[PDB]
Parts: sequence; C-alpha cells; structure tokens
Amino acid sequence: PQTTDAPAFPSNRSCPYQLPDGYAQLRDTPGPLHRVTLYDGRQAWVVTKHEAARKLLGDPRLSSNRTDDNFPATSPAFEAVRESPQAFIGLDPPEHGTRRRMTISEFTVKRIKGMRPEVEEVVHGFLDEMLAAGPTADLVSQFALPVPSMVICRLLGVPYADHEFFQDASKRLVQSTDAQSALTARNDLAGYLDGLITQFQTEPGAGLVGALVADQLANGEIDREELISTAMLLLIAGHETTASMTSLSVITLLDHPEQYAALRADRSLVPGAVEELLRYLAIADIAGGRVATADIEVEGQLIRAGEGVIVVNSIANRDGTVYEDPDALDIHRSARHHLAFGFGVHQCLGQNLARLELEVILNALMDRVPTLRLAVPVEQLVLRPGTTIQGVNELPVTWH
Ligand code: HEM
Repeated sequence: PQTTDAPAFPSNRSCPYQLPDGYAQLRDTPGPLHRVTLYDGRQAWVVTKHEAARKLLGDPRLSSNRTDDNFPATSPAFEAVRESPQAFIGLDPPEHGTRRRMTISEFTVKRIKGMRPEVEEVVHGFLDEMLAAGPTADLVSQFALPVPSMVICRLLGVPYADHEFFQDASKRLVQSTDAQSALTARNDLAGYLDGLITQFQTEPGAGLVGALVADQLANGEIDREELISTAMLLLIAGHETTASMTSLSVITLLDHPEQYAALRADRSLVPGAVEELLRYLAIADIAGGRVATADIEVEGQLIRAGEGVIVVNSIANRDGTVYEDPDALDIHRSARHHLAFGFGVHQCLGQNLARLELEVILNALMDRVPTLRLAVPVEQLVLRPGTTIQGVNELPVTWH
C-alpha cells in the first residue's frame, strides 16, 4: 500500500476557488500541524488551522531566512531567491524593519487614498481599449496584468515604456518550472533594475526607486543589490498578485451569479466582497515558508530547530471554527481576520493598494461591462500549480 502520514506538498487546484482534495484532507485532520513531504524528499510541517497560523507567524523562532539550507523550498525554481541578496521579505529583525521602513511611506492610508484617481484612470483606460477592440479578449493580458503593472511602475518610478521586457520577465519567473528558467528571469530583471539605478544616479527622478537611490543608497544604508532585490519584490508582487485576484475573482463571481448580481445592485458591498474573495481565493501559500531557529512546542507537537514550516493560509482561511461553512463563498459574511495577506511583521505591505485596485476593478467591470461572461467553460481553463502564485495562464471573455 502507498498510504503516507506525510503527503506530498504542495497540491494543485482543480477548481480556481476550491481547496485541492489533499488540502481539504489536511483542513479536516485534527491539530495545528501536519507532516508533509516536499519535492526533494525532505519532510516539513504545514500549519493548517487559523489561530495556530497567527501564533506561528508571530513567533520570532520561525525565521523568514530563505538563504538557510533548511528553508522549505517547494520547487527547484525556488532556488532563484536564495542565490542573491534578500529583500526584506527574506529578512528577520532587526534587518527586516530597517529595510521595510525604507518603503512604507509609499503605502500609507493617505497615499493609497490619494492614488484612487490614478487607479481609476488606469482601470478605465485599459477597459476603454479592450472593449473598443471588441470580443473575444484575454482578460489576463489585456486587463488583469497591465492595470496593476502600470500602477506599481508609477509608484516605483519604473518606466512603463519597458513593460514588454519586464512583464515578460515577471511572467517567466511566475510560470517557471525549473531552476535555470527562474534564475534567468531573475537575472534579466536584476540587470534591468541595475541600469535604472545608474540612470537615477545621473538624473534623479520620482518613484520609490528614485528616492532610495538619492537617499539610502547615497548614504550606503542599503546595498545596491539589496535595492535591486527590494524593487524586484515590489514590482513582481505589485504585478502578479492583483492580476491573479482579478482573473480568479471574475471566474468565481460568474460561478456565483446570485452573489454577483447582488454585488452589482449594492456597491457598498464591494469592500466586504473583496475581503471574502481574498479569504476564499488565498492566492499566496507560496509565501508561508519559515525555518525554526529553536524548538517550538505547538499543542503537544514539537517543531525542532532546523525544521521547515509552511503556514498554509488557504487552508487556515477555511477553518470552520472561524468562518461558519468555510467552503461557502458568501460576500455578505465578515471575512475579517483572514490570513490571505499573512500576519505579523511580514504582513503584506501592499494589502491596501491591493484592496483599492480590486474595488475599482470590480466596480469598473460591473459598470462598463455588465454583460461580461467567460468565452470558454471554467473546466477548459488552465490553473497555475501550487508551487507558484495561484491564477490562470489566460482568461477568454466576451460581452455585448
Ligand atoms: C493582491 C493580493 C495580495 C496577496 C493575497 C498578497 C499576499 C501576501 C502574503 C501572504 C504576504 C506574507 C509573506 C510572508 O509572510 O512571508 C505578503 C507580503 C508582502 N507583499 Fe503582498 N499580497 C498581495 C498584494 C501585494 C501588492 C499589490 C504588493 C505591492 C508591492 C505586495 C507587496 C508585498 C510585500 C513587499 C511583502 C513583504 C512584506 C514583508 O516581508 O515585510 N503584495 N503578501
């Protein structure tokens, strides 16, 4: 018999908005932790319950150091991160805070509020274009990706004129199935950002990269390679997460037409619906990895120093002790306290930007394209694997 008490992890989704069978199994198994086997045969722990996930994400004994040999890499592609200097996502205190603080001023509530006109312009512009062209369209390449791309590039000071290059590099990295393809995509982006830094040293300019070059880099308070990695992190996260939330939300909303109609009739529901979609779709388990630097006892189970732990926020978000009937999409529920953005010192820096983008995107689609519908059946879509950010390669749509 082939039964194991340490199942292969991660698993791939067969439905965009449902837990893989293996994950539903882990969700139902008692206790905060479960053993899994990673692609390389190493055993790690997964965290599968909501409160335990918050506790462990808050535990400084669980390090985010991706350069540690014992870090729970889930594919050969993940060997691209550990090669070059880490952005603050891969740092622990105190280095984490000193670096994160260099970027936080771009993401304040006041700044995000001030960005609304820009986001609305960008959303409606790419919609103007896609709609004028007429159906059939790929919602991913014509809308879901370029919108957040343009927005984050403005925030960063990355010239949108180079979009074909850096969007392809982003796409290659996210779709990477091996180490060499990931390393090449990373190096391509790194060289591009390196040249941008030199350009800023000659001629100062707007955007976070411009500011970091003029200030911290000029004071030697950040390494050039660290600045590259930081800009890269913000660029890729800025592009890829919102793109996936857009595509998957459209698919999910169209599969729940009663809720989608309700959303259209009462736009005050949009912010709450965005939270529920974030909870339900939980696109970023790829960002729950940790390595124990000391023994941690968790409700009778022992995590040993040197063991990998992955906090699986999609499974945690389906904890029925927190969300009644957790596998039901309910745009009227309180999806508050969800872990789609993590918890603690590494909680998503871009979360409020993401929330603004998704609110504007959903309102715009309901306003401008009320007849939007998929042009192929949901079953024909190709979902990305559990080793990357959740999403679809392409999303064929049509409308009146
Ligand atoms: C759209 C939905 C998004 C989801 C579901 C999401 C998810 C996550 C998660 C789970 C983490 C925690 C990683 C960890 O604990 O190791 C994270 C961190 C982070 N995210 Fe987001 N993200 C989204 C959008 C964005 C956007 C639009 C940006 C803009 C740049 C962004 C930038 C970041 C950064 C810089 C971090 C690292 C924070 C730190 O380590 O201190 N994310 N995100």
